Amino acid sequence: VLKKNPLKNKQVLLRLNPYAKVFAAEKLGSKKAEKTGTKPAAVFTETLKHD
Amino acid sequence: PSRFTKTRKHRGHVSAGKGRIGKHRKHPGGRGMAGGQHHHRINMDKYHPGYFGKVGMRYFHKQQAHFWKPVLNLDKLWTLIPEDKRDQYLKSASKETAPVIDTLAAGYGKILGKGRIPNVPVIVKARFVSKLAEEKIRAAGGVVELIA
Amino acid sequence: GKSHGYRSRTRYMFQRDFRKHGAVHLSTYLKVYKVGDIVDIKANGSIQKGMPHKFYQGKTGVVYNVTKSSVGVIINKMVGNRYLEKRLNLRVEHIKHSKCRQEFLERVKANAAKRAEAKAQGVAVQLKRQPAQPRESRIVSTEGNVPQTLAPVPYETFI
Amino acid sequence: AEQVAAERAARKAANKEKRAIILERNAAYQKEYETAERNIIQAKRDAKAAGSYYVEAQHKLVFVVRIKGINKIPPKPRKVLQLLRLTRINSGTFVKVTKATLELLKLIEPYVAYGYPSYSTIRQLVYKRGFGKINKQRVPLSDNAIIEANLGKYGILSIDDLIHEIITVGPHFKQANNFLWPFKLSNPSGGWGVPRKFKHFIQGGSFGNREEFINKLVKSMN
Amino acid sequence: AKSKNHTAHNQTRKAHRNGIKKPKTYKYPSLKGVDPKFRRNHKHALHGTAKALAAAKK
Amino acid sequence: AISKNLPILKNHFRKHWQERVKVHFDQAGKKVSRRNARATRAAKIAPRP
Amino acid sequence: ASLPHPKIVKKHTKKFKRHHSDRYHRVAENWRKQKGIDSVVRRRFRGNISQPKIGYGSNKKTKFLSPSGHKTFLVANVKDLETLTMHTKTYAAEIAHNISAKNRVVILARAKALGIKVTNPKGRLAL
Amino acid sequence: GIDHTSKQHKRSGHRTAPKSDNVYLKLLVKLYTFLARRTDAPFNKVVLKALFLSKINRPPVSVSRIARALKQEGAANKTVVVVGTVTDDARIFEFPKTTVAALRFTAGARAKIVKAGGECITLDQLAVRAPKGQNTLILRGPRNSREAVRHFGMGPHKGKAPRILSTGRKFERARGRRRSKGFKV
RNA sequence: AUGCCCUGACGAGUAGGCAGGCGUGGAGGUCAGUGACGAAGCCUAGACCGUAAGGUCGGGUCGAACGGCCUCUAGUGCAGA
RNA sequence: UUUUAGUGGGCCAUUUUUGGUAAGCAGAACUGGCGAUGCGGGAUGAACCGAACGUAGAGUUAAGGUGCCGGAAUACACGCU
RNA sequence: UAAUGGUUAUAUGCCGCCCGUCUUGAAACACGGACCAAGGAGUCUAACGUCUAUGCGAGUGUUUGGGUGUAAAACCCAUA
Ligand SMILES: [Mg+2]
Ligand SMILES: [Mg+2]
Ligand SMILES: [Mg+2]
Ligand SMILES: [Mg+2]
Ligand SMILES: [Mg+2]
Ligand SMILES: [Mg+2]
Ligand SMILES: [Mg+2]
Ligand SMILES: [Mg+2]
Ligand SMILES: [Mg+2]
Ligand SMILES: [Mg+2]
Ligand SMILES: [Mg+2]
Ligand SMILES: [Mg+2]
Ligand SMILES: [Mg+2]
Ligand SMILES: [Mg+2]
Ligand SMILES: [Mg+2]
Ligand SMILES: [Mg+2]
Ligand SMILES: [Mg+2]
Ligand SMILES: [Mg+2]
Ligand SMILES: [Mg+2]
Ligand SMILES: [Mg+2]
Ligand SMILES: [Mg+2]
Ligand SMILES: [Mg+2]
Ligand SMILES: [Mg+2]
Ligand SMILES: [Mg+2]
Ligand SMILES: [Mg+2]
Ligand SMILES: [Mg+2]
Ligand SMILES: [Mg+2]
Ligand SMILES: [Mg+2]
Ligand SMILES: [Mg+2]
Ligand SMILES: [Mg+2]
Ligand SMILES: [Mg+2]
Ligand SMILES: [Mg+2]
Ligand SMILES: [Mg+2]
Ligand SMILES: [Mg+2]
Ligand SMILES: [Mg+2]
Ligand SMILES: [Mg+2]
Ligand SMILES: [Mg+2]
Ligand SMILES: [Mg+2]
Ligand SMILES: [Mg+2]
Ligand SMILES: [Mg+2]
Ligand SMILES: [Mg+2]
Repeated sequence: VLKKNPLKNKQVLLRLNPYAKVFAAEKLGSKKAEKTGTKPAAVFTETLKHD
Repeated sequence: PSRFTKTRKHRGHVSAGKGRIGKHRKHPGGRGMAGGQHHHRINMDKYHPGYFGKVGMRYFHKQQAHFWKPVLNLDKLWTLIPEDKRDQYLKSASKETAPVIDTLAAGYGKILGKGRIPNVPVIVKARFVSKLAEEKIRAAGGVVELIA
Repeated sequence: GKSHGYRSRTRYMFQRDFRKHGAVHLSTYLKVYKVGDIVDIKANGSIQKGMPHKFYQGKTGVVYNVTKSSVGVIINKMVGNRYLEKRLNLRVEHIKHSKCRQEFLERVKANAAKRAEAKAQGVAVQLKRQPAQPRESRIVSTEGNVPQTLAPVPYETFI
Repeated sequence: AEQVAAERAARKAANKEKRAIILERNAAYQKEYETAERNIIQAKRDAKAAGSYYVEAQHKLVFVVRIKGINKIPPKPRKVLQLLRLTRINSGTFVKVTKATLELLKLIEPYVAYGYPSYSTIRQLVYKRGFGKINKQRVPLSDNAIIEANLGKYGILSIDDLIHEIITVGPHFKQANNFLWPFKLSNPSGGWGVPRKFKHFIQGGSFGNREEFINKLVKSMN
Repeated sequence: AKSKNHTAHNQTRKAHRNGIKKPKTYKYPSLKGVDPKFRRNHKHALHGTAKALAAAKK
Repeated sequence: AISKNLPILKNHFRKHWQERVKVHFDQAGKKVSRRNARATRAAKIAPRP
Repeated sequence: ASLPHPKIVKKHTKKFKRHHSDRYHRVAENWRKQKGIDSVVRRRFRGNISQPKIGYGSNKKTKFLSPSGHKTFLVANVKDLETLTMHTKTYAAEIAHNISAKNRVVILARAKALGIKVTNPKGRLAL
Repeated sequence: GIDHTSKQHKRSGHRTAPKSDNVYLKLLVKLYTFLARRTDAPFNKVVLKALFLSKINRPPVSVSRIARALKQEGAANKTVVVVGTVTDDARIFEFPKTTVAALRFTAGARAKIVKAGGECITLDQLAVRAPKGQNTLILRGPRNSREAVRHFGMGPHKGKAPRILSTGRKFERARGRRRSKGFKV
């Protein structure tokens, strides 16, 4: 009789999408990224700062 | 019934269904069949081709009771025998007592062969017959008798 | 007054295609037309008999009747708010085969052939044509190809 | 002895495996969206390290919002907008990018804002504004059972299946996109920017391609 | 009076309000317009096909 | 005027026909008076048939 | 009293008066649709009177109900009153305008005996 | 505003009830509305629609048309169903024993069916003894054999029977009908 | 059961078409209808119902007849000429 | 598929046009409008811009604006006069 | 309870040109209208066309006439 909006109303957020519980549990939307230490080539930054 | 017409629905509206620009007049096309060869020709040809002109011979003093020749077909021909006696003629289909059908007394002038009488012999007293109608009656074992 | 004849406004259309005047070359008379073949109507001006009206130049239609030197071609003509079937008696030197239908019929033979080794193995061979899909990933190298262009040029009149 | 309780035991059982299926497939999609964006991020880092230039895959999906009303439209863009189901102002539709659609977009360019929708805007549009065409009859989605009743034959069983077939242009994108009744969006909440809409986005209006800035605009319209 | 002679303005709006139809083709067209020699033989080439079909089934 | 696909009519009503309209309202009246006349005559021409 | 009902919303309580009925005595206030080709009423120019249209129609739950929650039934005599014995929470009797003063006594006595709301129990009372 | 692609508030163009105020025909519609709703056999949906049809849309079915459909292969024991009137035919001399379910039977067509041991059945008796249309055979009479269809599409080179009152010589057999008098059609 | 209910979409408009209704004079039926204890008419910045056509009621005036409903019928609805 | 009404005086705008020095001119083509259409804006206007209309409530906008009339910054910024 | 609400009069803010008509275009310095009551304009008929309803249906149509009657009704009927 009345459309309730998921992204409000956590009950209808869980009626659809049972993974919404797990996403909020493992926080999954603010998850870290690994810190890799790649550096660009010399020709990339030289071309970037080129006139 | 005057209440069911659209005159009762046009009360209040100005033009009574006839339009303002057109403005319903006396006779905009001429009275009756005016200009059938001039300004009604696209209606005279297209839905009435052949109206203008003459066709063949004139017949002075035609009496239609000369031309009285009502046609009965062999698809019926047996309805003239009454329905009670009809079944005892179809069964016991024989010569030597065959039903007599006065075609003229039923009011037909010519007998025509539309098709497929049974194989019962009948005696037919017709004024005229056709060729096929003669053959089909005789192929059933009957006869055509000419009367006047 | 106004002129609305048969070959009106056909000054350039029935013309004879520079340095290709003269006789009709014999491949036109050796082409074979069957009923159902799809043909392009292009009038040859050097043949005045069996010549289509100017409406049908460039139109494409289907052969329905075959006579001694002429095909009968069916063209759809928009007349008011509908199309009407036009049946044209044109000699075969105003007529060539539509090269699209040769391109179609080979694809029918191709799709029959490609579905054969779809029946040996690996069903749903994906034989429908697809449009130009967006490009994939690339990795553009720079070895020998360092990126260089300068700026916009100034204004010079260079007369 | 009408025997309800065994059937209610069976139905509440069958709902539980069905949500178990949905839960693991959403976890499957969540991992694959994450690795896909991580691969593209690392590919750019790798190419910059290897002196090269990673060129992205060209975008396979646009989201088209009609930003112009109904009157005074020429016959050709009027027909293209009807074939894209943009029949009123602020309507939205996802469009798979091919050459046959890249030329439809160039016809209707001064009437639409389009651009490349992200996962978030696809998720929010389908969550908030998602409706289904079921006996044409515009059913709000609101439950996963009415997606599986109409798109289960293509293996789409939840709302997050339906988003996945839209963001990843799957083999049943056409059936999933035409199932969605066109999105009836509001006017944007901070306005449009742009004192005049009906110039191109490049010159300072709204229409045309605003490639990834469609996400700012559609989330304002949501 | 002086009158506007001719214009085709508004003529394609009326042409599309009722939706232009292609002429609705059929299997088996009419044999009007065919070479009469071919049609004459085609009467017999289809009569004998029916005789060889109707006798072979019965 | 001549109008849509309709049969050509031959209504003969361009004389002064409304002076010569005879409506037989008296069909029931003439029947009683004919039946009165036969009863009157049969009494007059008693036993004759 | 009556049944429970929602709050009665009328959407337009104002009478729909005919255009220029205020201006000429020959034009009655009875509603007539302006069918003039120039008419600023018909063309819905801003500033002009409202026209009756089906959007103003009453909600069907509360349509035909008096503010007392009853549909008015017009009653001539005691027998016509007694078709309302079971429907005393939906129908109110209105004694007709041409009923005698002594006959209005007898109707009001039975409607009190039956529990029917009579919406005009004061016509032709010597007071 | 909406760029509409279709005419708004369009009716279906189909009868949903008979125009007739026949009380018994409304009862049959009531009977077959229930059946078409609750049975899922397609016979009851076709029959209920044909109850709505007008008198020219229900042409008579002759008994010789009934007999010719029983000459069909393996259809001798089916139930002939005519949503309309069954009329006689004296052009046929043998009629088979069969079950006919019609609205009306003429007094001759009732005679020719019950003389051959058949039975003339109303459609409510049909729904009792065949509620899914089991072993039935719907027959429809010829619509375009009507005298009014001949005048439809009368035009040039159409051959379609001019709307005329008078027949013979002097009546539309002249200019426009022969290449002698003017032109030919 | 041209009922009751569920669901979805839609709603501009001259000329024009059609549908569903309102009102008037007279007719068949009905309400064993109203009525000299007051019919009909008329007046009423009093009341009520209907989106509306209109319907209803109260008060005043008045003095002999007149309504509802199912139908029939038309000399049937006015701001203009 | 049948049947039928009105219409058969037109006008404007963009673009491409013929004639004309030019026209709120006389004539064409394609489209969109007006006629037949209200609403917000252009002070005002048939045609422009925005947008087409059941009755209401709330939100957000369009085109256009935000000194005062007049709802909305005598806002911020760089200059020019 | 006139407290809310209705009606009504007034006041205030903002809006609102005179209707009908012909016209491409009307508030026009285009035509008609000083006001009011009453009357006042797509009807009936002959012959038909499409459609629809009804009766009967290879037939159909009693009503020109005749019989009958409680008398312009109703009912019944031969040959055309
Ligand atoms: Mg009108
Ligand atoms: Mg007029
Ligand atoms: Mg002349
Ligand atoms: Mg020329
Ligand atoms: Mg705000
Ligand atoms: Mg003209
Ligand atoms: Mg009110
Ligand atoms: Mg009112
Ligand atoms: Mg009035
Ligand atoms: Mg106007
Ligand atoms: Mg409307
Ligand atoms: Mg109504
Ligand atoms: Mg009356
Ligand atoms: Mg009394
Ligand atoms: Mg009184
Ligand atoms: Mg007063
Ligand atoms: Mg007196
Ligand atoms: Mg009158
Ligand atoms: Mg009036
Ligand atoms: Mg007057
Ligand atoms: Mg008037
Ligand atoms: Mg003309
Ligand atoms: Mg004119
Ligand atoms: Mg010039
Ligand atoms: Mg207007
Ligand atoms: Mg503006
Ligand atoms: Mg304006
Ligand atoms: Mg100005
Ligand atoms: Mg200003
Ligand atoms: Mg509200
Ligand atoms: Mg201010
Ligand atoms: Mg008090
Ligand atoms: Mg009080
Ligand atoms: Mg108050
Ligand atoms: Mg003002
Ligand atoms: Mg006009
Ligand atoms: Mg005016
Ligand atoms: Mg005046
Ligand atoms: Mg004057
Ligand atoms: Mg005067
Ligand atoms: Mg009057």
